Order: sequence, then structure tokens, then C-alpha cells
Amino acid sequence: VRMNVLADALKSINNAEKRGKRQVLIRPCSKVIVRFLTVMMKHGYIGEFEIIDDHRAGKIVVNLTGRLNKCGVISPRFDVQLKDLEKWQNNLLPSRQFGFIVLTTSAGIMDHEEARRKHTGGKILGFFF
Amino acid sequence: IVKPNGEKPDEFESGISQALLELEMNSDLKAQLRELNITAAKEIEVGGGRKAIIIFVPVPQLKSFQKIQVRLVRELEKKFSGKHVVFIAQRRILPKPTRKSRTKNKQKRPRSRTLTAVHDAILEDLVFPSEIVGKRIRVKLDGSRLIKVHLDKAQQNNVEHKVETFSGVYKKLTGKDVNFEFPEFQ
Amino acid sequence: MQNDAGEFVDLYVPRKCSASNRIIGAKDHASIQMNVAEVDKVTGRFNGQFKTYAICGAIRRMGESDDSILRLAKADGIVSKN
Amino acid sequence: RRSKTKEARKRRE
Amino acid sequence: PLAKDLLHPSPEEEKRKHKKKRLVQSPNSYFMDVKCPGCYKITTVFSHAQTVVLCVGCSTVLCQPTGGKARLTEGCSFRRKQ
Amino acid sequence: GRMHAPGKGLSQSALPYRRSVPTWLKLTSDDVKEQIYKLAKKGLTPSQIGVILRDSHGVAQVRFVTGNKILRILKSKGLAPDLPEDLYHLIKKAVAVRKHLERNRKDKDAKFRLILIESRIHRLARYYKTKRVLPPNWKYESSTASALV
RNA sequence: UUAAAGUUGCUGCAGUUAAAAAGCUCGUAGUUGGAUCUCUCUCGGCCGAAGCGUUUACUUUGAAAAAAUUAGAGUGUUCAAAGCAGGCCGCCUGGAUACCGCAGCUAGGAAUAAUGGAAUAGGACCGCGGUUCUAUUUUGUUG
Ligand SMILES: [Mg+2]
Ligand SMILES: [Mg+2]
Ligand SMILES: [Mg+2]
Ligand SMILES: [Mg+2]
Ligand SMILES: [Mg+2]
Ligand SMILES: [Mg+2]
Ligand SMILES: [Mg+2]
Ligand SMILES: [Mg+2]
Ligand SMILES: [Mg+2]
Ligand SMILES: [Mg+2]
Ligand SMILES: [Mg+2]
Ligand SMILES: [Mg+2]
Repeated sequence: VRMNVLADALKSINNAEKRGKRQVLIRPCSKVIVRFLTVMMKHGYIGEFEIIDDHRAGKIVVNLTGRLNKCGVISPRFDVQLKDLEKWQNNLLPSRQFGFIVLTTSAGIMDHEEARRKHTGGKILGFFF
Repeated sequence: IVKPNGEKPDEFESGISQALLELEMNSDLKAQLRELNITAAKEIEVGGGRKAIIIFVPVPQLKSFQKIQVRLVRELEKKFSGKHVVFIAQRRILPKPTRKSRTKNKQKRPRSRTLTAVHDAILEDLVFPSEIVGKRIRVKLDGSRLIKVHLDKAQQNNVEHKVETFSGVYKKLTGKDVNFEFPEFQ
Repeated sequence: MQNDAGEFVDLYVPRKCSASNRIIGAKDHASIQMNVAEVDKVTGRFNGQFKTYAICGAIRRMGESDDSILRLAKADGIVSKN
Repeated sequence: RRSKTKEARKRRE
Repeated sequence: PLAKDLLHPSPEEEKRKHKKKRLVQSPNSYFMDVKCPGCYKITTVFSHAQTVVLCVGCSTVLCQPTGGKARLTEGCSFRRKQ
Repeated sequence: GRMHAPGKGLSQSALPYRRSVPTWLKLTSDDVKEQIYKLAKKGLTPSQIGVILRDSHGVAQVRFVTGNKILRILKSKGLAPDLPEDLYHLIKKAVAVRKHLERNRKDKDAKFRLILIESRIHRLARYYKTKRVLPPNWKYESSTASALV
């Protein structure tokens, strides 16, 4: 059945992107999906989005800028040490120059970059570029 | 006719309870108003200095206040002249249990008392003569939020002169930014 | 793009589609740079002014080059509301 | 116990 | 195609989407208010009604159930509610 | 999909957004509860009751009006099924399939559907055992099946 | 024997026709699992000892992790592989540092993921009553 809603969300937006669509309807939504999208949004890869609140689970409608090539998830969530991070990004990202690994950490959800700053490890969620 | 939990009355509470007394003597509602009480009251600034009255009632009496709410608002308004009077139930917010705690936690907190639930019962109450239709949380490119709230289109002419008063009210208790729209229809 | 010193090191700076924002390829010959003219609002004659669009070859096959041209025009007010 | 709480409920009610 | 307001659908269209796939899920049935002609009495009924319902005093049979909606007996007026 | 069938389909109810009891409804919480009580004393499951109210009495969801969900009302007032009414139904249906299955031995299909219905029984049961609605010695047994219903 | 081998594939391969998906369904263990919830009193000089908060996993931090080897400083073995030496006109110095899976300790963090807390209220929190028990002070000491 449906497990890992995050995965299904980002598949959907990545597809609506390759299709070159303007908006997306991604459902259901999560307090995780939301903070992920937000971290994505601060760097601009996406745009503003709006949460249709239904009495059950969310739907989220996302506005889109062509700036997103790939958006992905890594299942299972792996526990990523600080020391490991390098390896991870060097595997995942197109370049040292750009793109992000998003992890949840004790601090909050964030970018590999910002966590490097805060000196925290955590679990991997996904990545984008 | 006021019963604060902290047990100390105020100057707003004084005239407002007195207003209710006057509505017990001079109005058709006497029995109901005898039964009921209010816990608290406030005044605030919204929409270019326009003034709003906030009336906190004890929760189990709320659905009773809902009976007479419109009449009460007319009369209590003309007693207080131009102001906008809105009723909100007094709500317990039980702090989120953490790894660091004493035992203030013996039995678990019920969903009913909790941040999100309360903010939505507040929102529920504010608009009272209007139902709530649908609610849309929009996010700014900033990372800030705003909440569109949809109301019954039938009750429109009833509440549509208030509107931005709510927007101020909600902001002062809750702390979020809210707009109000009347949908065309379904 | 820019090195540390701030020079632009690049052969050329490619144009992105106006509709869908993809990069228009060095050799993509299905691409369009379309010129739409501006009238004088009093007369209805031609100014010498124009607003320009680009559309990559992807969107042309999908046929939705048309839709996008259109709502681009609306966003420029070259097409009336309704 | 059961009887005590039930009777406590009727006597509180 | 490539431009749609998912946020503001046309009400026409939303009457046409399936009851779970609307932007927010809306029941397709409504409570109706039935009056058999020879009686004064008002009854509240469900639009899609299983069982069979009755006006008490006249033993008037209000409706037969069917697959989708209950079909009321002839001459019997009804008013959808709000 | 369906758990035991190939078929995958959409048939359900969608509850309206508004949880507020509408205006027209003239019944109290308590009126409805008395209604419920006598309707259970005519020996009906939760399902029955709910639909009955929905049809004649204009109660969309008993839940909204009286604040509690149906089965809790009945179990608080003490009139409740011993075993949860669905598990009841499953067992009755399983019984029936056996009763026809003794006389027609040559039927393979019925024999197979029996196994399905049984497996469903056990999943359900073990659910009611982890959730303590059943004494955890409780066991579906083919022979005493006829009794429980 | 290692790479080449993305020809053992966790990263990372395949399974319509090239090698390959079970005749079909039920099914226990196994793996996997939807939304949802923003710390406090007894002692000591307002702060330490005393508590606990449901418990874990995850994470960061501390201390412990034999030397040799490996990574890595210093040093013209005449160079280097080495060695741990040397260097100044009796003095001046070296002989560092990192890494050390997992397990086990330590102190922060509370996002994620488990898990618990009240449903015939044998629930919390209040203070009032009885019944039984027994420790010890006190009636200048002993009973
Ligand atoms: Mg199955
Ligand atoms: Mg090899
Ligand atoms: Mg290799
Ligand atoms: Mg191969
Ligand atoms: Mg062949
Ligand atoms: Mg073959
Ligand atoms: Mg096959
Ligand atoms: Mg199993
Ligand atoms: Mg989950
Ligand atoms: Mg060593
Ligand atoms: Mg070495
Ligand atoms: Mg360790």
C-alpha cells in the first residue's frame, strides 16, 4: 500500500516538472512534506505553495519554477554521521557547487550545508538540484 | 455575574457584568443570563483604531451562549456604543510533554487541550453566526504563513461589516495572520 | 560563471524559454523567438516597439506553445481580459 | 470497588 | 494543459468530478423534506435512502429504496434542505 | 485493493467538511440517545441504528450530535454485543458456507471461499485480542461456531 | 589472488522475445507500514548535591581505547628506502598529532522512527476523617 508519503509527493512533483507543468496537486501532505518543501523553497528551487486543509490529510498545491531538475527521496532513512556526509553528497549531488541533501536532525529539518554549520548529524530524507 | 479563576475582578469586567445585570432586569432573556456567567474580558485595537471587545466564557456554558449570542451582541453593543463584541471560550493549553518534565504529567493530555485544536476552536468561535466552510493555509516565499478562511455565503450580510475585527482578534490571542473570504458557491 | 575575482568566464549566456523556463539549446532548431508588436493606444497604428518571447522545442511538440504564448500575452496586457 | 464507584456516581448525581 | 488553477476550479466542473476527488470531499446526497399530499405532516428523509420510510398516521409509504436514490411515490412533494 | 479479492474499486462515503449539526435538526442529544436505546432493544447492530437514524430522523452522524460514537453509547449503557458485530457477521457467514458445504461435497469453489472467510476471521480475531475486546483464550472453532451465532 | 567485474550489483546489474516471474490463491515467522500532539522539591556556599521525566533507537560531546604498522608533523641517513635522531658556539632542543568498525560507559539535542500513559475510571489533584502498625525525641535519670 502507500508507505512513505514523502516519496510519493516528490515523485509527483518531479514528474509534473519534466512535463513542464505550472502547478501540482500533491496528496496527502505531512508536517514533514511541508518542512521539506519549505527548505526547498528558501533556495528558490520551487516557489510558493498553498495547503488545502481538509478535515483528513492535506492536499498541497505547489507553484513551480523550472529550476528543479531532480527532486528525490532516499528510502530507508539512513543515519548519517557527520564524517559520512561528504561521501553521501559526493555520491548524490551533481556538483560541489550546488544541490542539497536534506536531513532531519535533532535541530530541525535542513540542508547538509546548514547542518555542517550547526555541527549535527541526523537521518537522510532526500535531495534536490 | 463574573467568576474569574484567578479570583480578582477588573474594571472592564465590572461594567460588563453590570451590563449583563441590566439585561437580566430589562430583557426577555432573564433565566438564561441568571444561569450563565463570564470568566474574563478584554479590549483591543484593530483596523485603524477601531475598538473590539473580547468576552471569555467558561467552556461548558459556551453552547448555551450560542443560543442567545446574536441578541446579546445587539444589546451589549448598544450598551457599549460602537465597539465590536466577540465571544471566545476560555481554553487550557497543556504544554507538550517532553523528556524533561516533573510529574505535571500523570494522565496524558487529551487532544482537545492542545495548541492546534484550541486555535481551531477559537477560530471556530470567533465567527459564530457564520459556519466555517474551508480553510486554506498559504505559505509566503518568506517562510511566513497566512490563513484564508472561508465562511457561509448566506450569513454574509450579517457578519461582513466585522471581518477585519476578527483578523485583529485572532492575531492577539493566537498570533497568526488570517483573512476572510466568501466563496461564490458549490 | 564568475570566478572568485568576478569575471564572467563563459562563451555565451543562453536564453531560457519564456513559458517553461528550460534552457534553449545551442542546437535546438525547433526553438522560437517570437516578436509581437505594440500599437499606439490612441491610434491603433504601429509604434516601432515590441515585446519578445521565446519558446523551446519541447513545448512546440506538445502544442501548448500556443496556450503559453497566449497567457504570456495576457500577462503583458497585449490581450484583453476575456 | 465497581459497586463503590457506581454508588459514588449515583450519590454524586 | 500546462496552465490550470488547481486552486480555483469552476463550480460547473466540480459538480462533475467524483465525490472523493473534488478539492475537498463533498457528499453528493442531500437531506430532503417530504410531504405526502393528503397529509399535513412533514418528514425528513435521506436522498439516498435504504430501508423504506413512513408517514406514521396514514401508513403512507413514502419511498422505495433503489440503487442510487430513493424514489418517492407519486404526488409527493420534496424540498432539498439548505 | 480488496484484501481477498482481485477487484479494486471506489465505493464509500465522503463526510462533509462541516461538523456542525445543522439548524433544522430539532432533536436533542438526549432525544437521540433514547431513540438509540430502544432501537438497540429491538436488537440491532451499530450499523442498523446509524442507517435508521440517517433515513427517517435526519441524523447524519450520531457522532456529531450526541458527541460520542454509536457503539460507545451502547456499551456505556451496558447494552452491547458480546463480540464485535462484524466478527459476528463473518462467523455467521462462515457457518452458512459450512452448512451448505456438508450437503454438497463436490463443490470446490464454496470450499475455497470458506478458507478465505476463515482467514479473514482470524486476522480480525487476533486484532480484537491485541485490543482486548476478546479474552485471549478465545478461539474460532468450527464446531461451536453454530452456537456463538 | 586483487583490480578490471555495473560478469555477485548495499552503493549498483538483470528476469516480454537474449539466462531467467512460482499454474494459482490462502498463509505463520520475516521484512514493510497513512494522517495527526508547541521540569521540581529537602541540605549546604540566588547556585552544587537530591529528584525524576515512559523507555529505547538516532545524533553530538566527553574518557577509555598496548606498542609495531598505516595516515601525519619535526630532522640534508651525502639522496632515498630508512633511523629517531640531532642542533649551536658546556648550552638548545626533540622523541608530536590523527585514525582505532561494532559492543560497553559519559553529558547535552528531541526532528525522524518505535513505545507507553484515564473507557466496567480499581484516573489525576485536593485537603478532611477513621482502623491497624511501629520508629523515635520529650516529661532532672530508671521502669
Ligand atoms: Mg494478501
Ligand atoms: Mg574480481
Ligand atoms: Mg569499480
Ligand atoms: Mg549481466
Ligand atoms: Mg526461445
Ligand atoms: Mg527465455
Ligand atoms: Mg505468471
Ligand atoms: Mg506475517
Ligand atoms: Mg508515520
Ligand atoms: Mg595503536
Ligand atoms: Mg609512515
Ligand atoms: Mg561506539
